[PDB]
Amino acid sequence: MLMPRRMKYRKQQRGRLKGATKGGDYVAFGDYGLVALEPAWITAQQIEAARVAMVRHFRRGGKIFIRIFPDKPYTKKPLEVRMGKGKGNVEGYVAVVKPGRVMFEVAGVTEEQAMEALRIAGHKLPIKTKIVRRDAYDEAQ
Amino acid sequence: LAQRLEGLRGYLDIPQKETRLKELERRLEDPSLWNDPEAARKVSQEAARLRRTVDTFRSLESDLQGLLELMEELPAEEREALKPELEEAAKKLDELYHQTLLNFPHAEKNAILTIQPGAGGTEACDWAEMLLRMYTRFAERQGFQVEVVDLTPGPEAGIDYAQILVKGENAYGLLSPEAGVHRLVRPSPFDASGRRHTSFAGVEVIPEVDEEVEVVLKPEELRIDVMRASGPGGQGVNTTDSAVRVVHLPTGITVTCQTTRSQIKNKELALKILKARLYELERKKREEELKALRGEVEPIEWGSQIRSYVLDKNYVKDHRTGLMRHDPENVLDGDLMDLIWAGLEWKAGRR
RNA sequence: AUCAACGGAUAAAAGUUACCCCGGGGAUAACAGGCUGAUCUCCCCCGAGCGUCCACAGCGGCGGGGAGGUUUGGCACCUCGAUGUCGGCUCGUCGCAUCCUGGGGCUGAAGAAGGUCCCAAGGGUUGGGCUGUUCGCCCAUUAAAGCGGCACGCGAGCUGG
RNA sequence: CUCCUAAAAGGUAACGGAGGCGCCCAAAGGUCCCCUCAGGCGGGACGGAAAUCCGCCGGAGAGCGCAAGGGUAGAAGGGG
RNA sequence: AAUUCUGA
RNA sequence: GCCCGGAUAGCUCAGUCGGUAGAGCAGGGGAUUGAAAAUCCCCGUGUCCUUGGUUCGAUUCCGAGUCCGGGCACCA
RNA sequence: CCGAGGGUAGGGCCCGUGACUGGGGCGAAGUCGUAACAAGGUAGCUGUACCGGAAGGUGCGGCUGGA
RNA sequence: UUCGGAUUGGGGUCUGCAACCCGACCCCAUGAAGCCGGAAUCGCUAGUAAUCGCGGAUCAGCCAUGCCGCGGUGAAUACG
RNA sequence: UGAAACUCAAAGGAAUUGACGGGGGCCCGCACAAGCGGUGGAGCAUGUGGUUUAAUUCGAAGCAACGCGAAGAACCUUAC
Ligand SMILES: [Mg+2]
Ligand SMILES: [Mg+2]
Ligand SMILES: [Mg+2]
Ligand SMILES: [Mg+2]
Ligand SMILES: [Mg+2]
Ligand SMILES: [Mg+2]
Ligand SMILES: [Mg+2]
Ligand SMILES: [Mg+2]
Ligand SMILES: [Mg+2]
Ligand SMILES: [Mg+2]
Ligand SMILES: [Mg+2]
Ligand SMILES: [Mg+2]
Ligand SMILES: [Mg+2]
Ligand SMILES: [Mg+2]
Ligand SMILES: [Mg+2]
Ligand SMILES: [Mg+2]
Ligand SMILES: [Mg+2]
Ligand SMILES: [Mg+2]
Ligand SMILES: [Mg+2]
Ligand SMILES: [Mg+2]
Ligand SMILES: [Mg+2]
Ligand SMILES: [Mg+2]
Ligand SMILES: [Mg+2]
Ligand SMILES: [Mg+2]
Ligand SMILES: [Mg+2]
Ligand SMILES: [Mg+2]
Ligand SMILES: [Mg+2]
Ligand SMILES: [Mg+2]
Ligand SMILES: [Mg+2]
Ligand SMILES: [Mg+2]
Ligand SMILES: [Mg+2]
Ligand SMILES: [Mg+2]
Ligand SMILES: [Mg+2]
Ligand SMILES: [Mg+2]
Ligand SMILES: [Mg+2]
Ligand SMILES: [Mg+2]
Ligand SMILES: [Mg+2]
Ligand SMILES: [Mg+2]
Ligand SMILES: [Mg+2]
Ligand SMILES: [Mg+2]
Ligand SMILES: [Mg+2]
Ligand SMILES: [Mg+2]
Ligand SMILES: [Mg+2]
Ligand SMILES: [Mg+2]
Ligand SMILES: [Mg+2]
Ligand SMILES: [Mg+2]
Ligand SMILES: [Mg+2]
Ligand SMILES: [Mg+2]
Ligand SMILES: [Mg+2]
Ligand SMILES: [Mg+2]
Ligand SMILES: [Mg+2]
Ligand SMILES: [Mg+2]
Ligand SMILES: [Mg+2]
Ligand SMILES: [Mg+2]
Ligand SMILES: [Mg+2]
Ligand SMILES: [Mg+2]
Ligand SMILES: [Mg+2]
Ligand SMILES: [Mg+2]
Ligand SMILES: [Mg+2]
Ligand SMILES: [Mg+2]
Ligand SMILES: [Mg+2]
Ligand SMILES: [Mg+2]
Ligand SMILES: [Mg+2]
Ligand SMILES: [Mg+2]
Ligand SMILES: [Mg+2]
Ligand SMILES: [Mg+2]
Ligand SMILES: [Mg+2]
Ligand SMILES: [Mg+2]
Ligand SMILES: [Mg+2]
Ligand SMILES: [Mg+2]
Repeated sequence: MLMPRRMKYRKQQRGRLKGATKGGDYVAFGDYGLVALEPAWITAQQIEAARVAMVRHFRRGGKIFIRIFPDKPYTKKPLEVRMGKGKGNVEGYVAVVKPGRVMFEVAGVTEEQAMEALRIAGHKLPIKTKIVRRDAYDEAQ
Repeated sequence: LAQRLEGLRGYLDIPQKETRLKELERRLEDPSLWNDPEAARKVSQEAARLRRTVDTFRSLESDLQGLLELMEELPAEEREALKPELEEAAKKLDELYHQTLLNFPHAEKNAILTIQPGAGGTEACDWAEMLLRMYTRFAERQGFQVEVVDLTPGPEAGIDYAQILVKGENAYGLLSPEAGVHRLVRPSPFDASGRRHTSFAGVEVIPEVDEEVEVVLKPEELRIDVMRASGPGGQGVNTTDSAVRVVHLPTGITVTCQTTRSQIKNKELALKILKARLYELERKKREEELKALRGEVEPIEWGSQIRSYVLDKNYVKDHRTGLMRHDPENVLDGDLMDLIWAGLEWKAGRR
């Protein structure tokens, strides 16, 4: 679950994934966060299936920040149909994700529960992730 | 009701069984398999609570004129110290007595009465309509949201069918003993010479339960084979596993399909049928359950009544218990809280 | 001029062929192989939660990673101056992802019985009823009545339902 | 015909993504002279949350017969 | 070209 | 799966160039009846399936969606 | 030779039983209409024929237990 | 409408211990629906119908426009 | 030609007395017809069904119950 409620075009091209995030490399919300190491399209089903994995772990606790949003229509041709005859129909939605992107980040919880509620979510993702805590980049002087 | 409640509860019986609990309780006979322990203290509390019952009785019995001094002395405190233990008492007096009755499965649900006119043709169709206004007004003034499901205003007079929702707590537990046959004796307002005939009716009552409809089947719940279809097709039909076969292991019901040449679309049509034929076994058992919730009685003919009503001899004899009031008119308009309790007492007695 | 099949064959025109024919094509489908592995089969990660108690005796929500090349597909690479197509019969042989039998760890293993995973093909893996059937269901057994690959092995070996 | 695909000239395929055209105006055309929007905020009989008024602020987000795009008030827009 | 009226 | 045709009052169904909305039935209030039917006056309620758009305005004209109705799915 | 009896083959009668099906009796209340009894609201009934949800209808001839 | 007097505001008299529910009157101000009534449907044959006013019982008062009486004016039509 | 199981306390003939007939003959009543004035419509009074309520006390139910018990409900009455 988690898809846009609009967009000007129902289907869009596959595009390409050339490394290094366009932004969202620093953690600007919570205490600890989760960052992607390898490029990939994360699915709506995955984002969610990790957001809950997160809460459920530390039930009735902090606040979770999801910083990636599946706004790319993913398509697929029906089964047993042959090539051509127009573009497949929408399957679900994905979010583009390149190396360095801080996807998630938790707030208001112990590092004990952070570096765990994340370790679990990580297993729900199609890629390799790494955990981080606020450091170098901060918005100040 | 108030003065009588005690007796019919095991008033003298329970206070003897009570110590039978603690009886086998003590002496931990190799307390292996856990069994009575659960219903050990809970069944116990029931016991010494017959004292809290005789305390709220005594505090409410020593209360009969527990205001004879308040009829002579209004301002004080030595007379307002047991009272904060007397207001709460007239409360449990009702509690420990109606929380001993409604003490069964699912009663707190919203009920659903149904009225079908028994024998007596048109009379019964009318007497039915009256039995309708009754519970309605009752449940109405009783603080219960009443929703009208059906109302089929029969041929000449009265109705043929009626079904209504009883929105509230313990609504079912209340309007439950009502479930059954209700006879009516009075000269037939319909008959020519206003002669005296008897009328019969049926009043079923059930708890509101099912609201949704889910019938999803896990993969392991079934089995899917695939073989070469039988029929026309030359090389095709001969070298392809177009023919599918879904089998639902639990029910044993199986479905096969070689409709189209696609193993795939055939699985589809297959399950499509399988489901359909699974809900049918789902609704066949979905009603052999809820229908056994109507009772095992009520032929709705003569001699089946469980409480008659007369008007040319003003009274209402409840055959079930034996009770007989002399105000049919009052009963048929609300007055029920009397025979409802008793109705239960009679019933809950055997459980 | 809906010559709109829009650079517009005649002013003027639809079907059928299993009764068919010739010229061509592996430039192009149906079989088999090939490449791919969505589908399929098997395996694994995470650990919500079930299991009276206890995440892992037996289970595994949401999600995630693979393997194999049995199935349904995608593609259209050899073959259209021909690679005979289902099932049965006969003859087998190889795999292991083991149905028996031999070993072994767990168990929610008292014992006898089981369950689950590990090791291990040496050898075994029945007779019938129905259907062309493969597949299935059933009868009667058994230690067990395994699942596959061999052009879904085998028609210059047979059958031809 | 309009955009994208199309890799910053032009061009560029696919039974790729998404829409329009087979008309229309005697003024919706020439020219000369004037005029300037949509909105938002307050004020106002009937008055919606836009009818017509008044006042500030509004550089173009309005308008341009119909699709899209480019263009455009220093007019292609509005009026005579 | 105009029905029906149960059952003490 | 493809291609047609649908959805409008409680049921069965009309309707328009884009502003409107209906019939028969059921149903409510009256009338004859001893009391029902029949019959006789009086009645009304609808996003015109959903969700987009065009328009100044959409039941209506286009995109899409859901449910139902038809017709095809052939050579191997 | 005959022979109780046993076996073999085909018949006849009766009893029991059978998915389903035919119509019947009964059943203090259903649904449909109202055929017959009063010119029963087309007088009725009758043998037969055809027809129809159902009583019933209609045709031909017969009777009056009707006018 | 100088028709019709509902409803309502305001001011008062009286009975009763007491009139908010719930009294009858009085006066100022309001002045509504109603332009002769669908399907239907009632009474009366002569001092009757129609029409006008008075009395009594009840009873403190009074929700009487009711009921029971009294007289004043005084019709139409009846084939069958 | 021609049974049975089962089931009912009757089935049935004639003739009485009535009631009834969309049978007949004869005959009455404001029954129709002839005619006049109303009701159903409107506002108000009152009775009742109904609903409501703590209670809205009870009875009357076609004609022959509904301005009927009530020829007088503020508390009395008055039964709720
Ligand atoms: Mg949101
Ligand atoms: Mg690079
Ligand atoms: Mg019924
Ligand atoms: Mg029904
Ligand atoms: Mg064929
Ligand atoms: Mg094939
Ligand atoms: Mg030409
Ligand atoms: Mg042409
Ligand atoms: Mg061309
Ligand atoms: Mg041509
Ligand atoms: Mg042939
Ligand atoms: Mg030939
Ligand atoms: Mg031939
Ligand atoms: Mg030839
Ligand atoms: Mg040839
Ligand atoms: Mg080729
Ligand atoms: Mg080639
Ligand atoms: Mg192939
Ligand atoms: Mg080959
Ligand atoms: Mg999973
Ligand atoms: Mg292969
Ligand atoms: Mg293949
Ligand atoms: Mg190629
Ligand atoms: Mg070939
Ligand atoms: Mg050759
Ligand atoms: Mg050859
Ligand atoms: Mg192994
Ligand atoms: Mg053992
Ligand atoms: Mg065999
Ligand atoms: Mg055979
Ligand atoms: Mg083999
Ligand atoms: Mg083969
Ligand atoms: Mg053959
Ligand atoms: Mg042959
Ligand atoms: Mg370019
Ligand atoms: Mg370029
Ligand atoms: Mg403005
Ligand atoms: Mg306005
Ligand atoms: Mg110009
Ligand atoms: Mg000009
Ligand atoms: Mg008729
Ligand atoms: Mg009937
Ligand atoms: Mg009768
Ligand atoms: Mg409809
Ligand atoms: Mg209109
Ligand atoms: Mg109509
Ligand atoms: Mg009506
Ligand atoms: Mg009526
Ligand atoms: Mg209407
Ligand atoms: Mg012999
Ligand atoms: Mg027999
Ligand atoms: Mg007959
Ligand atoms: Mg008849
Ligand atoms: Mg007749
Ligand atoms: Mg008739
Ligand atoms: Mg005949
Ligand atoms: Mg006929
Ligand atoms: Mg005749
Ligand atoms: Mg007053
Ligand atoms: Mg008049
Ligand atoms: Mg008048
Ligand atoms: Mg004889
Ligand atoms: Mg006789
Ligand atoms: Mg006569
Ligand atoms: Mg007279
Ligand atoms: Mg009136
Ligand atoms: Mg009495
Ligand atoms: Mg009353
Ligand atoms: Mg009075
Ligand atoms: Mg009193």
